[PDB]
Order: sequence, then structure tokens, then C-alpha cells
Amino acid sequence: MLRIAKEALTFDDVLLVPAHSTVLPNTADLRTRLTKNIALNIPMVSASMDTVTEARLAIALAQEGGIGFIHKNMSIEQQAAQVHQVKIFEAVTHPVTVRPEQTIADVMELTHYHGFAGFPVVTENNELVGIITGRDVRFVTDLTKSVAAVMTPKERLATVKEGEVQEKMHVEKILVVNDEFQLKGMITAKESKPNACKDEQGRLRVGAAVGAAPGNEERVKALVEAGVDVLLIDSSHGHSEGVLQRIRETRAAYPHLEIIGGNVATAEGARALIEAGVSAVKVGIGPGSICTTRIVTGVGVPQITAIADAAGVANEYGIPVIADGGIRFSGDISKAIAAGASCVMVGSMFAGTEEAPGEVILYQGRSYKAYRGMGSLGAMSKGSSDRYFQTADKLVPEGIEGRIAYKGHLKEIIHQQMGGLRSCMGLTGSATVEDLRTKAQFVRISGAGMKESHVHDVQITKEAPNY
Amino acid sequence: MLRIAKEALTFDDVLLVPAHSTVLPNTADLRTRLTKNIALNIPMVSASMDTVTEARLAIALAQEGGIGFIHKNMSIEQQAAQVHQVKIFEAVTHPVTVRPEQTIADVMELTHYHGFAGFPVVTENNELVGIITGRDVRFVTDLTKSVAAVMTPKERLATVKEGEVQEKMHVEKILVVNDEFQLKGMITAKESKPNACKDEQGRLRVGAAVGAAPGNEERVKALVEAGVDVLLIDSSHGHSEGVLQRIRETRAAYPHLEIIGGNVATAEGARALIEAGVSAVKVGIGPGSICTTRIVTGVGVPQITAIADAAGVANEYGIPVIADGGIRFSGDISKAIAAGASCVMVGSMFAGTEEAPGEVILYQGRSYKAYRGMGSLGAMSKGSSDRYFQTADKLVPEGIEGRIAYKGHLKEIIHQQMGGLRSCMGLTGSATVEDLRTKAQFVRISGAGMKESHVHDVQITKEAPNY
Amino acid sequence: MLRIAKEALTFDDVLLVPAHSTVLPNTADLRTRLTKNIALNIPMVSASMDTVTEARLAIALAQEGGIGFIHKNMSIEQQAAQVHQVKIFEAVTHPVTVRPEQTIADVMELTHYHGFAGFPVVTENNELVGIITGRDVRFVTDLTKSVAAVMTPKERLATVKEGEVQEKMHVEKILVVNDEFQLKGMITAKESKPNACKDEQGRLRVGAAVGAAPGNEERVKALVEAGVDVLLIDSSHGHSEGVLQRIRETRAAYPHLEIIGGNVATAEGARALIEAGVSAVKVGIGPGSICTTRIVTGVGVPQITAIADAAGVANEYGIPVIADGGIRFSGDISKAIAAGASCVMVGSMFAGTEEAPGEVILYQGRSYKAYRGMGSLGAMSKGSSDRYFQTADKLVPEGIEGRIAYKGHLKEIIHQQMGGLRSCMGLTGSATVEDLRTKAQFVRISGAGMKESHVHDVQITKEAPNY
Amino acid sequence: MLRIAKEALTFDDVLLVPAHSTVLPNTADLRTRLTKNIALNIPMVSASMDTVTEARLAIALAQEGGIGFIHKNMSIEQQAAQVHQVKIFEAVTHPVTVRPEQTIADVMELTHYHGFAGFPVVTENNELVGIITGRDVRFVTDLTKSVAAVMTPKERLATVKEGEVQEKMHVEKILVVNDEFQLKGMITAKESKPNACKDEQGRLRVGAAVGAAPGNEERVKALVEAGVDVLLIDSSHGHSEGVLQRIRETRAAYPHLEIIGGNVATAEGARALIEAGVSAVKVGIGPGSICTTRIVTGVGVPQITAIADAAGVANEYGIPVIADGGIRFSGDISKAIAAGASCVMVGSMFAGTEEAPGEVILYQGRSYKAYRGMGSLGAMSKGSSDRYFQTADKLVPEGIEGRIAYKGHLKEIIHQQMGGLRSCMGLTGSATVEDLRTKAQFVRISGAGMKESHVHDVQITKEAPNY
Ligand SMILES: COc1c(C)c2c(c(O)c1C/C=C(\C)CCC(=O)O)C(=O)OC2
Ligand SMILES: COc1c(C)c2c(c(O)c1C/C=C(\C)CCC(=O)O)C(=O)OC2
Ligand SMILES: COc1c(C)c2c(c(O)c1C/C=C(\C)CCC(=O)O)C(=O)OC2
Ligand SMILES: O=c1[nH]cnc2c1ncn2[C@@H]1O[C@H](COP(=O)(O)O)[C@@H](O)[C@H]1O
Ligand SMILES: O=c1[nH]cnc2c1ncn2[C@@H]1O[C@H](COP(=O)(O)O)[C@@H](O)[C@H]1O
Ligand SMILES: O=c1[nH]cnc2c1ncn2[C@@H]1O[C@H](COP(=O)(O)O)[C@@H](O)[C@H]1O
Ligand SMILES: O=c1[nH]cnc2c1ncn2[C@@H]1O[C@H](COP(=O)(O)O)[C@@H](O)[C@H]1O
Ligand SMILES: [K+]
Ligand SMILES: [K+]
Ligand SMILES: [K+]
Ligand SMILES: [K+]
Repeated sequence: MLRIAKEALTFDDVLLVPAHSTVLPNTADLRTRLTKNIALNIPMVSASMDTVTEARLAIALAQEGGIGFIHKNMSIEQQAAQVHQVKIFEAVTHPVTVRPEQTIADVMELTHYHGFAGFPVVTENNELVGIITGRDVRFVTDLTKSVAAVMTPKERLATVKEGEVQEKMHVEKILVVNDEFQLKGMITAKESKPNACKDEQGRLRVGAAVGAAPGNEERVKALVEAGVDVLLIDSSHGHSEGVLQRIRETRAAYPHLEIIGGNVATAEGARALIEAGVSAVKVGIGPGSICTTRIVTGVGVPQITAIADAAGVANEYGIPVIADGGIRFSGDISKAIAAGASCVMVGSMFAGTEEAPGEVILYQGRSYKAYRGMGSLGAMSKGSSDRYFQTADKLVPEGIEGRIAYKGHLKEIIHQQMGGLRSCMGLTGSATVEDLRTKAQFVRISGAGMKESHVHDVQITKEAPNY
Repeated sequence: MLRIAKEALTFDDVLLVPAHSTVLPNTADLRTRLTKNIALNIPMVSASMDTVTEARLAIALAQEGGIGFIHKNMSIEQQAAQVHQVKIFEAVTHPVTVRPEQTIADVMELTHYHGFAGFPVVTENNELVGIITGRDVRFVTDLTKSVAAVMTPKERLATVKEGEVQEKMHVEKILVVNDEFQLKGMITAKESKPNACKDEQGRLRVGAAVGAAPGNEERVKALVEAGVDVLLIDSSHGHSEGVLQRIRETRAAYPHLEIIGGNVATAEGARALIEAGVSAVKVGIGPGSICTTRIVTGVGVPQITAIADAAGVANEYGIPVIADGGIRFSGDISKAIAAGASCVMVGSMFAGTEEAPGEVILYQGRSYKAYRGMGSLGAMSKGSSDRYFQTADKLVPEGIEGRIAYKGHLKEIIHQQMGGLRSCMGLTGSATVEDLRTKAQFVRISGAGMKESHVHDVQITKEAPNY
Repeated sequence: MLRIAKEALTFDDVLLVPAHSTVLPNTADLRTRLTKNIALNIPMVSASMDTVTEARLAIALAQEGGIGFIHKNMSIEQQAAQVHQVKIFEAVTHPVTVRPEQTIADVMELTHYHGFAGFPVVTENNELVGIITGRDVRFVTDLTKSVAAVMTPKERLATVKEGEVQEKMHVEKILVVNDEFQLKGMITAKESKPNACKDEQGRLRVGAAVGAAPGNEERVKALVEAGVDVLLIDSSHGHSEGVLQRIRETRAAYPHLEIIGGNVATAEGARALIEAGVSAVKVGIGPGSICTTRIVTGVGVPQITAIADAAGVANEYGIPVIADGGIRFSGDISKAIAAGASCVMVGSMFAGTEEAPGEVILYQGRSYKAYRGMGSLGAMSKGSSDRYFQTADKLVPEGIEGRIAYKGHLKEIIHQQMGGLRSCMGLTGSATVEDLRTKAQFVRISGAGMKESHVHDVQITKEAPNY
Repeated sequence: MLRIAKEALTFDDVLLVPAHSTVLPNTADLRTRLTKNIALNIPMVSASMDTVTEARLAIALAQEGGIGFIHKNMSIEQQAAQVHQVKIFEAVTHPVTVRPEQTIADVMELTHYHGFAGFPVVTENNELVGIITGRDVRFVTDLTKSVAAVMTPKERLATVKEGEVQEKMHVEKILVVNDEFQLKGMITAKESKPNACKDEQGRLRVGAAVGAAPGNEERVKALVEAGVDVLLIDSSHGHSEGVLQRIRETRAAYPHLEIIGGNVATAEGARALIEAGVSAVKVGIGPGSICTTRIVTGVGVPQITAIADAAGVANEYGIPVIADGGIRFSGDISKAIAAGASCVMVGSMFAGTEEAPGEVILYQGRSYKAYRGMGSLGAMSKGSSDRYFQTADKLVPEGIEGRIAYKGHLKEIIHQQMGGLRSCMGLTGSATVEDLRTKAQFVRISGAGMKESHVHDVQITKEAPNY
């Protein structure tokens, strides 16, 4: 009579089972797939939220092996600039410089009559027209001569266009130019981040979100043109025709573009996304820390069941599932993977790190940052308006606005969390992320089983970095 | 051995499943049925409680698309007057006026020798006997003449009886009279509330409760005579013979009267109510916020199972179910509908609004209103007594007395709550209330699933209007 | 592999189902059986605990329709005296009196020369030897005569032996004597408590506990000789051979004595008690408010399942079940009955009433009384010792010592609680306790169902007498 | 689809069932097996943790009938010295003594011219070369003679080598020597601890842990050479090949050594340990009070199911199971045994006793001791380092550091806890630990059943010693 499918389960209803293992935590292999064609070094992506991911965090995350997704709550050029920033990220030097009109006396004023390498010569703005060296000047007496009658001319310089160049240097100092022969710096013949997630040309990978409303074409175009590695079409309802249509159109317009579509929480929803053309299915309706959808609307599916149901279909097409929302501890990452996901998307876990947007706030002598639902009033009010234009029709939010404890640097957080994954892989005898994802077993536990799992019956005196 | 049917479920044991959808929240259709013949524009009715619904709230609710139920804790004429108030609600002007005995000097005292429209002329009390205009007087010198020798006489006036009249005006100012030609105002040729729930003649709908005890005939009669749209026979035990008898008698006496009977919590109970003649089955034994029945008596049925069981029968006769009690958030409304209800009856959700009875109370520098069970001592003590008459026989209450946070205006609350319904209809791909009610699917969740549903693991900094 | 029977259930896991009803709460019939041959007017007995039941409460409870069980933590004669007190409870007057040696002047000193009824004449100690009346003296001048030469002699008095006598009075004042013709008072030709639980001779019923250890014979004998109506052999383990043996012996020694045996929590245990000869099976291992057995020992059975299992057997022999422990609200009484019990035994519910032993304690400006497990250290330390005698062998308690809020008078508590029963009987359409016990149905509910049952989502401003 | 075995259960999900019993708590038999060949007098062992077990507690526990396991967070010789200490524990006297060079005047200086037993004579360091008695001196005048010309020579002494000797005394005072004839004390012809757990030669039993990393051979060798009764190879992952290999090697090197291996939480894991050669299977992955494994890694198995699954296999080979972690109250011990374990290993239950390592700490005017996971940062930092050597590679802890309330003496704790076991054995009619372990039955209970089990609805005024 009551129309009810079986009991759906979330992270706290299950525990993974230990198994025979020849795997040590530090030998565990963390590599996995974000989409059919994009590899991750760690099974983490960052949420596309104005309180989690801008260029700063996207770069830091990619350096550690994951991919950040730039949020859409900014203008097109703003978003494209963010992507571009990530794509060109290098860490070049930017030397002291003179004019073709400046005199030798000007130069001697700078050098202080003791030897020097040289000064790149630049025009009114900002053309590079030569160089003057400690050997061009050592024996020039006439302090009145302009730098241009004694400089090494344009053609004797060794240069590169911005964007490894270390190949062309095989000469040991090279001047970076652009398309109008305009100086941008210098690089002088000299791996900090071996787990970096990078594209075929050794650039850091980045993603960016656009959402499903009509009229996104201009935004998509600019993001692809800025070299985005993966496009996320993010919606609170991936099973909506609107979303499927938007995915179809984007697939048809960029047949090689890796696209993530979601969110869904069912087999059917994962099926309709795959049919629309996604390269990856993003799963989660309502499990997010800052989410009130389940309460406001009554709709949702516990996240371990949502994952397994979406993966049941997505596996049949070779399509990876992304588990998005509700990850609170590193043991949830293990569980989301064993349920069928190839990686997890996280907000709160990364929010409040140094790298996330926003400044630190003090509240009762303790450190926090802003963290808010993308569907909260504040996140939505940066709507398209200016409130000058906007106003019986008030928005009904499905997210809250809050504060989250300051976490410090992203790198240490990732290391803490992946530690716990590695240890689970040793416990479950999973060599690779695939083995955890396809072979690990669960048991179902009661509320009393979950209390035994936590710390219990002792006073914690010190905070542990993973708990 | 132990006599036990299956596990019964309440709101927090279930979540609705998202589905393929061509529905947008703002295109969702909220219309539904209160009874076999009365349509609602929104699936909400207000509880019949002395701390929720009197004329004030009944009018405000009907203007928004629902129906209020006037409570019975007042005299017959009091209750009939409340219904009448709702039925005649308009928002007429009520102009300045003179006597047939008053002189022209009296008039000139009022006008101040500059032009005027006119003054309706009235008797000792309160008959209308004519009009005197700025053109009746402009050239009357004799300030001593009585208004009656120069007034426009009774028959040259254009008038209407109280109770659209805008048809007869096709003349642009019309004088409202009653049956003794007595003046009541004026209306001068001039839609704020398009979702208003209205009867075939464009009057706001209203309901009123009587309860099941013998001797209600006089009360019913007066309520029907006051134009009540729907009679509620409300009881803590709708499956009691007393209640069924009372419903039978009322059906026989008013074969066209829409009658709501309840409350029940079973198939059988819904069946016996339908057999007795109800136009709608009201469901809920014990789920109310202020209810202690379950604890005091040990009896009750979790409300999602109570709804589905009652709807299983009521569907077979085309009879709508009203889900009454236990609605706390807008997601519960979605759930109660998907379980089989056509609308929800709410107390606490509306209590504490400006429109509900009682004044605002301050308690520790914060705003509240009184909200009490109709079976609490205070609600019951307004019994029939005066305590002068009343007293080893003390009442045993099944409701408590309390306070509820001030909510502000009803209109904003309704908009907040229906927002969440609309969003669920988009999530579940339900175009109409019927589709949610008959096609949406649930999953069953654990206590851990319900914690994931809420906000979790972040500090809320601002209160969201729906949470 | 793990040796586990099905899920056992307690009060909060179930709710009763409303049903068709021709029963009104105030017409509900509360009468039930304590044992095969002893009727109760209300389905309550009081626990045999030194903080719940001594004569005071036993009398008050019997007057309301139940039976109190005097505890065993006192000497034999102490316990027999308590029983006796209950058995003889009447509410006699006790007039002013003179000596056969006292003079007329002594009498006139007392009367003050205005008329008087008379003075019963008594010996050195305390024999009754006659009467002197206002008419024996009115005309006796000689103030020196001793009362004995003018008294109405022994044989003209109308008298009764202690222990209705109102039959012999058919004469209107009668002098109460004992076996040595010794005066005890007077009763002068004059129903407050119609629900009183009484024996065939109109005396209040009382029970008394002895426990199962060897050597109880003397105690049993004295209790039977004091007119105890029902003997309780109370143990934390009724399925222990020791207990069954003790029951066997007592049955053989008093074939007509109603005996309660327990506690058990299984079919088997109820069977072995019946076989041993009990007139009633008492059920409950670990559910008591002050009990720590379940935690200390790991043993126990949730009380609704314990009841139904014990009743499954006990029903086949016509033997009533007593549900003992874990009753917190009046809805638990309804549930315990529907699970199969004929009445409930309560401790905390009665503890802290005026009538229970101990004085009121103030603790932070609020009223309490002592309430302790009979297996707590304090209850057990009144062992048999004096601590002078007693002491690597310390007792290991299965009960705690605590305080319970002052409740006031027992009568009001009973009325509050039976109110809730009556209302459940109306809700479930149970005319008699038997119908609730054998025909009412349960549903099983989740933790979320139990939260809906309570008060929720409102601030209680006043305490309700049943909640 | 989701890969899930049945619901696993922990202590609070179950209760034992009372049964027919001829067993009294004080007649219950507590003896059980630690391994195939080592008997315990009580079914308790202490955890191998630097905050629970060093020699002090190992000795106290063995005296009460259990076995302590010395932890490995110390050097080899340190650990061997601890074992040795336990093995030689006696409670000898150590008399006053003189030199062969000291004069009679020196002696008379000590005696004070009144009679004396005698003085054992010792060399430079520390050889025993004779004795001088109150009868050797009574008649020696020459105060200048050296003790050696008047002493009773080496050969007239009655002596024993360190390590019952009371047999050789059959002479009543005997001088304890070593292998270089060096004096160690004296024992003079004189059962406090009858439940002592002892080896075939009447020495207290002790265990010691080594862990599974390569290179443990030297440590094992020294522990065996120090007379360890049982070797524990303890790991957070007993199903890891590394652990199984280490067990294999140790079995092959010491075919008669009793070895405990673990921890596992499955049938398979218990099977692989038995195959590797263990004499006992230790069970528990994640249930420990101070454990965060379940949360950090997501892996674990509720402990009652982990026990029964491991015992299902281990029973088929006659191999005992040790239930390790998550024991909080004495009722958990009963449950762990009935689930299949032969004894329990405890940390927090013993931590904070006088005997456990560490000093008492005051924190807000109350007594505590340190208790920490062996996998917490602090426990692990005593790594092998000195931090001078050690440092993007920080450890990821699976244990926390905390404080636990001071418990007093271990003996009283054990007596409290075994009290509760004994009482359960009476309740379940289990004469021996074997009967509880193989015949007792469980019921499964809800969260509401567990609340009824606890104290509820009363204010505890005094702390009970077992709760
Ligand atoms: C896009 O971000 C999300 C996602 C991924 C999810 C939910 C959600 O509320 C939002 C924010 C809601 C927004 C931005 C409103 C616009 C819309 O999407 O129509 C959710 O409940 O599951 C998944
Ligand atoms: C007799 O009172 C009880 C009863 C009825 C129960 C329990 C209990 O602990 C005591 C007190 C325990 C005592 C007096 C110790 C003596 C003994 O009985 O051996 C329980 O857990 O279920 C039922
Ligand atoms: C050995 O002590 C344990 C045991 C028995 C268990 C766990 C645990 O974390 C530790 C401490 C973890 C350590 C010492 C890290 C070294 C390692 O073992 O690799 C657990 O979760 O179940 C059982
Ligand atoms: O306002 C919101 N309402 C509901 N879900 C949101 C909202 N904003 C973001 N989300 C989702 O919640 C996820 C983050 O969940 P978290 O890691 O548990 O903080 C995001 O990746 C989006 O899926
Ligand atoms: O005193 C009472 N006891 C139990 N139920 C009540 C009482 N008064 C009103 N009710 C019911 O509780 C409902 C309101 O529930 P609420 O919306 O959860 O506050 C009413 O519509 C009646 O069904
Ligand atoms: O010390 C004790 N330990 C366990 N049970 C007890 C103890 N003392 C009394 N009882 C039982 O607990 C019952 C009272 O339970 P209550 O009504 O829930 O307070 C008594 O009737 C006895 O069955
Ligand atoms: O740091 C740790 N993490 C997890 N388990 C631990 C750790 N240290 C000890 N243990 C285990 O926890 C047990 C003690 O559990 P307790 O009795 O519940 O305090 C030990 O016997 C080990 O099995
Ligand atoms: K949420
Ligand atoms: K309620
Ligand atoms: K209890
Ligand atoms: K734990």
C-alpha cells in the first residue's frame, strides 16, 4: 500500500570488513579516474562553491593529486581568468630593466661601478629592444651616450614565448616574450610536487562549473578556451529534463570535452545522465553538511545506497561515479569508494583551509572561515541582481550559511585524510582504488555499533589530526 | 504470541525519491481537494484550536488558498458570528452624514464654503431618507432651512443590499442598505489575492468544528445558517460509535453539507467514517506537537503508516484524506501527501503567527505566543462550567500547554512552506498534487540516514526561513 | 552461529492500535485478577520495597482498589504487625473513663455540674467493670461514695469483641472489649471508599513478601497467622531451583494460600513456576527504574516480550501474569496489560508519595524522597548483620540508591494513572481489562515513531499531572 | 548490488536470557583457558599497553587469577627484566651483616652487650665467607680479633640458590646465595592468594607482546629466556600476510611456546591465524575505548559478531578466542563469553588502577591517570627515534590520548567485575565458563531495550562500585 523500496543506507549504517592483505598503507596505490579519460593521483575533487574553490585552492589541490572545480558565482571572464591562472601556474624571475633613451650615467647610477650581469632594454611600453651587459659598458667612458647606441641589439637575444621550455635551452638564461615582443620575465636553467595531477603537456588540471540554466553557452565557450580540463554541469536535480538537455547540447558542441553531470541518487538517474553523454556521474541528493533539501522538500537518498545504485548502472558503461556530499571523516571516503565511487567530491572537509576563499574570522577567541550552501540566501543573492533590480516571491533556500573551524594548509589535510584511506586499503587488502571499489565488503551495523566505532568511555585530552 | 502488526512508520523514517522531471518548482500545480466537492488552491488547512484559528486567521488563510476551521470553544452565536465574518469579508467606504432635521448652517459649518460631493441623509436611527449635494446647496441662501426641504428625496438614490455588485453599477457610486433601508456605507467603482480559496459566489471559504458529543444540533444549524462551507466533526476518537452516530445524523439532516470526520489511524477506521457519510477522512491519532495521548494511553499509529492505511480505503471511494498533526517542516507536507493525503491540517506551524489568536508574550527578551492542546487542562477548563459549578474526578489531560516562537505574518509562512513543496514536486517530477500523492516513491531510512538529512557538522550563523 | 532468538521488545518499541469502540473512559471496567482467586478493583499492586510499601501505603492502596506488598526488610514480628495493622484497619471512638475507686467528687470535678452521657469504669489495668451515667449521679448527694457502689454493674453493659458489628446493634452505643474483658473503645451507630479491595469479610486485602532463601518458614507462618491475603516469594531469579523448591514447600504447607512467585522473563520460567504451584506469575528481569542487573550481569529480557512469553504459557493454565518493573507512564500500564498481564507491579510510580516510607528531603529547594533498589548496598546492608559482625568478599549490587520527586497523595496518582488506562480502553474499544489483555493489537514503531509520541517542537509551560 | 553481509552486532544490541539454574553466584566456577595449554583462574587478561601493563600490574593480576601482558614500548632488556621480575616474584628477609676484616669491638658496637642471633659474614663485594653468632662471641674477650679468626667458616652454613625451597628445610633458617656464592638474603620457615594463576613450578604466569614487524627475533628470544609463559604477537591487522608470516616463523622456532596471534574480526581471519600456528585467536578490530580505526579507516566489525564468527572456526580446532576491546561493564564480559570467547582482554577497565603505570593526575580537583591508544601519536612517538632523527610524512593515528578516572586497587576492581560475571552465571544456570560460552542464549534488543537496561527515571545519589 505505502509505496516504499527497501531501506536505504548512509555512511554510519556500514563498516568495511578486514580481509587477507599483502598491502601496506604506504604501498597502497591512490590513483583513480575522475572521468573516462582523466586520471587522478588521489580520489579527491573539491566542491564548486564560493566558499571552497577558487584558483588558490584549485592549484593547491592539483599539486597534491586531485582537481579543483572553480565555482560559477562570478562573471564569465572572471571564471575564465581563474581557469587560466591554474593552467599557467609555474612555481620565472623578473629582472631589473632600463630604457633605450636612458644614458650610461643612469646605468652607472644603478650598478655602483662594480660588475654586473646585464639589463634587458625596454620601450615606452613594453617592447623588448635589446640588452646592455657589464661587458657592453665596462669600457664606455662617455656617460652621455644613450643605452641604444651601445646595447646588444634585438637579434642577439635568446628568447621564449610564455608557456618544458628547458628543451630549447640546449644557452642558459632565456627572456620570456609575448606576441608583440613584449617582455614578461626570465628563466635560468633550474620536483617539489611529484603527485601533481597534470595534463598531457605537464600543466595542472582544473575543472569549472556552469550549472544547467539556459544561456550557458558563452560561459562554456570561454572556459574551454581558457583550457579547462573538465566541465561540470552541476545541479540540485540531475534527473531534470533541463539538465539532461543542457548536457546533450554541450556533448554535441564539444564531442571531446570531459563533462561531469549530476547530481543524481538513483540507477535511473545515472542511466539518463549517461545517455545524455556525461563522462562521469556525480552522486548526492541531500547528504551535504550545509544542505537542508531533505528537510525543506522531503526528498533524498542516503548516500551509500545512492552511490551503489548509481554505480550499478554506471559500471555497465565504464563510466566513473563521483560521491558528492556528506563526507565528514576519512573513513567515509573509504566507504564511498567501496560503495562504487571512483573519487569523492568534498566541501566542508576543505572549507576553512588557508587556501579556500575568504578571510579568517575570530568568534569567541577561535579561528573560523565562512562556509555556505550554494543554495543558501547569501550564495543565491549574488544572483544576477544588485537588489536594486530584484524587488511575495522570496527565494526558499535549501542550504544554510555558517562558519567552519580553521584547518590550516590544504596539503596537511589531504595527507591526514589519505593516511586513513591508505590504512583501510591495508586493512581490506586492496592494492588499488579499483580493488577497494569493486571487491571490498561491508557489514551493516546498528546505532549501538556506530557508538562502539567512535571514541567512547574516556576523556580526550588532545585533538588527533584525523578525528 | 505477542499481537503485533508490521512496523509502522513516521515522517523521519522515510525520504522521497527524486525522479525524471519536466516540472519546475514555480510551474508546479498546488491545487488539491479538501473534500469530494471543495477545491483548495494550496494543500493546507488550519487546526480547529483556540490558539490557532479564529476569524482573523481563517480569512488570512483563505486569501492564500487554504481553509481555516473555527474552533468550538466559544458559544454558538460566537461561532456563527466568526463564520459569518469570514463569509462577508470584502477588503466599502463609510462617508460623513447628516440629519433631515439639521439646518443648512449645520452643513455650511461642515463644508467650509468650498465645494463638496454630498452628504447621505439619515434618520434618528438609522434609516436612509435621501441625499444633499454640493449642488443642492450652492444656491440656498436661507441657512435656517432643514436638510429635508432641500434634499434629494429617498427615490433618487442609487442603492444596493449588503453582499460582485459591480454588475448593477452599469452609475458609479452606490449606497449600501439593509432590509429596513438602513445605511451601511458606500462603494465607488474600484486582484490583490489571486490564489484565494472561494465559493461559487466569490466568497472566501471557511470551516468550523463542532465535536461529537450529543446536543450539537443547535450549533450545526447555526453554522450552516451562517454559510459555513464545510463542517468538521472533530474527535480524539473517530472510530468511536458516538462519533459515527453523530456523523450519520448530520449527513441525514444536511445531505449536501460537506462534512469532515475523524480522527482515525487505520483502514477500518477510515472505512467506518466513509460508511457514516463523511466527505473527507481526517487522519492522526497522537502525532500532534502538543499531544500526550501516546504516552498517557499507550495508543497511536505513526503518521505515515496511518495516512497510507486510511488512504488505501478512502481511495476506493474517491474520498480525500486530510493528514492532521505532526507536520513540523515543509518536507513533512511532501511526505504526508505522497503517503496518500490530499492536504495537511496544521497547528504549531501556524500558531504564533500574527493572525493566530492571543497576544505576543516576552519571555527572556524573545517573542512567543500561547499554543495549547485542545485536550490540555486550560483548553478543557473553559469547559461548560465556571468552576463555580464544577467541584476525586479531576480531568486527565492528553495535551499540554505551552508557548511557541513568534512567526510574524501567515502569508510569509505559507510562502516559505509551499516553496518547499514546490521544490519537491520538481524533484519528484510531480506536475500536480495528485501525481505526488499517487506516484511518488519513498525509501525507508535509519536514524543515521535522518542525521545526514539535517544540517550536520557546521555552525549555523543565520536562521533560514524554512528551517 | 551466534545463539540468538528473535528481537525482544520493550514499552517504547510498541503502540496500541485504536479500534471500533462503544466504550467511554468513565464506563471502562478496571476490575481484574491478582491471582487465580483474588480480585482487584484496579490493575495495580505496589512493590515490596523498603522505600515503597509499609502499612501506611498498603492501606491507602487497598482503599483505592489495589493491593500493597509489605517488604521483608524488618523482623518477623515487625512484618506480621504491619500485615495485622492493614487487616484491622477501620477508619471507633475512645471515651473519657473513671476508676471503681474514684469518688463522686472526682466525677463532679470532671462533669462540672451540668449533664453528661456517662463514664465507662475501668480497673487498675485495664479491665472494664461497669458504667456510671449522668442518671446514676444526678441524685447522689454523698460526694464521698466510690464509683463502684453506684455504678451500673458489669452485666448491664452492651459490648463487642474487637473486629460489620453493626448487625449486633439491632441498642446504639457498644463498648469494644478483648478476651480479658479489657476496654478498647466504643462505636456509635454510624461509604467513603467504594473501590476498596476487600476480602470475603470486608477487610482490606494485603500481601507480604518473604523471598526465597532457606529458613523462611517462621516468617511465612506468622504472616499467614496475621491474616495475609497473598504471599509473595520474590526473587531476582524465579527460574532458580532454590526458588522453585521454596514455592513447592509453601504450596504443600498451605494448599489454600494464594502465592505469587517470580520473577521470570521466559515461557519456560513461567512454566516452571506454575508447576511449582504459584497462583500468579510475576514477570520482569531487569526492567526496573533502579535496576542495574542488565548492565552488571548482561542478562535480561525486554519487558513487553517477557510478558507475552510468560503469558503464552500462563494463559493455558488460567494463571494471571503480573508485569513488574519498568512502568514509567500510564501508557506503559496499557501496554503491559495488552501484552498479557493482568495487573502491574510498580515501585517508582508510587515512591515519593506521601504514604510511602521515609521523610521528605529538600535538595536545591525541591521536594524528594529516598527510593532504592532492594539489591542496592544500602538496602542489602540492613542485611542480617550489624556490621559489628560482617567484616575480599564485598557485595556486588544490582540496584542503585537514589531520590525521587515528591508526588503528594497516592490517591491522586492512582487517579491520574487510571485516567490514562480508562482513555486507552475507550480508544481500543476494550470494555474490561480482559478485553484489553486478550484482544488489543500493537504496532511496532522505530525510535523516530517514539519521538512523535512524546511532546515535541513546543516549550511546555506547565506540568501536566500524567506526564 | 551493494556488497553487504548481514547486520553485525555489538554488546548493546544483545542481552542474555535467564534459564533454569542450580548455580549460585558464589559456587560459579571462573576457571577458563587462555590458550590450548594455559589455564586461567579468571577469564581476564590485561592489555599490552604502556598505560595499562608493566610488572606492577602483571603481578597484581596474576595473583588474582589472570595474566598481564607486558607492553613492547621499551627496550629488549627492559622487557625481559619486566618478565623476569614477574617470574621471580615471591611475597625473604635481608639481615644485618659484617666483614671478615671487622673486629669483635665492631660487633659489640652493634649488638650492645645483650644477646643476638648472628651476623652473616661478607667479602669486599659480595661473597659469603661464614657466620658469627651470639655464641661465637659471648666468651671472646680480645676485642681486637678480626671476625674471621672466630667466625663459623663457609662450610657450616646451610644455604639455597635463589628461586618451594621449604622442602630442603627438612634446619629452619637458610641463606640465599647465587652462582658466585654471593649473599642475597635469608628465608626462615614461614596462602594469602589462593586464586593465583601459576605455572607448573608455582611461579606467577606472565605474557609479553612483541608485534609483527620484521626483526623481532632478538626480543622473542630474550622473552622466552626470561621465562615468559605466553608470547603475544599483537597487530592492528592479524589477517595481514606480515603477521601470519611472523607467527609461522615463531611457531617453527619455538614449537612448545604458547603464542597468541591477532587481531582479527572474521571466520577467515581466525582460520588463517590457526593455520599459522597460534595457540589462541585474539579478536577485535576497532571496538577499543581509545580506538579511532573505525572512523579513520571505515573498517571494523561489531564485537559480538566478530567474536562469534572467529569462535565458529576456532571451536573446530579446540583453539580458545580472546575478546579484546570494547569491554566497559561486567555485563559485557558475560556477553563476550557467551558469544564464544574464553576470556576478555581489557585496557580501560584496568587503566587508572593504582597498579597501572603512570602517576595520579589532578584535573579540576579529581583523580585520574593517563590512558592512551598504542596507536596514538604519543604512544607511537616513543617510536624508535629521538625526534633528533625523525624529520610531508607525518603519522596518521588510530588511537587517542586521554585520561581515565582513578580506580584504586586492581584487586577490588576484579572483585567487582567478577561479582557480575558470577551473578550472570547464576542467572543463566552456567556452572562453568564453558557452559556460558557454549550454551547461553541471547535475545536481540532495540535502542529502546538498552535504555530500559540502564538506570532510568531516578536520580542516582551514590556511585555503585560496578556501575
Ligand atoms: C549545484 O549545487 C547543488 C548540488 C550539486 C546538490 C544540491 C543543492 O541544493 C545544490 C545547490 C543549489 C543550487 C545551486 C540551486 C540551483 C539549482 O541547482 O537548481 C542537493 O541537494 O544535492 C546535490
Ligand atoms: C526481590 O527483588 C528483586 C526482583 C523482584 C528482581 C530483580 C532484583 O535485582 C531484585 C532485588 C535483589 C535482591 C533482593 C537480592 C536477593 C535475590 O533475589 O537473590 C531483577 O533484576 O528482576 C526482578
Ligand atoms: C597492537 O595494538 C592494536 C590492536 C591489537 C588493535 C587495533 C590497533 O589500532 C592497535 C594499535 C596500533 C598499533 C600498535 C600500530 C602498529 C600496527 O599494529 O600496525 C585495532 O583497531 O584493533 C585491534
Ligand atoms: O546549498 C546547498 N544545498 C544543498 N546541497 C548543496 C548546497 N551547496 C552545495 N551543496 C552540495 O553539498 C556538497 C558539499 O557537501 P559537504 O562536503 O558534506 O560540505 C556540494 O559538493 C554540493 O553537492
Ligand atoms: O490536546 C490535544 N491532544 C492531542 N491532540 C491534539 C490536542 N489538541 C489538538 N490535537 C491534535 O493535534 C493537531 C495539531 O498538531 P500539530 O500541527 O503537530 O501542532 C490538531 O489538529 C489536533 O489533531
Ligand atoms: O535492586 C534492584 N535491582 C533490580 N531490580 C529491583 C531491585 N529492587 C527492586 N527491583 C525490581 O524493580 C521493581 C520496581 O521497578 P520500577 O517500577 O520500574 O521502579 C521491583 O518491583 C522489583 O521487581
Ligand atoms: O591506538 C589504538 N587504536 C586502536 N586500538 C587500540 C589502540 N591501542 C590499543 N588498542 C586496542 O584496544 C584494546 C583496549 O580496548 P579497551 O578495553 O576498550 O580500552 C587493546 O587491547 C588493543 O586491542
Ligand atoms: K544535509
Ligand atoms: K505527540
Ligand atoms: K534497569
Ligand atoms: K572505538
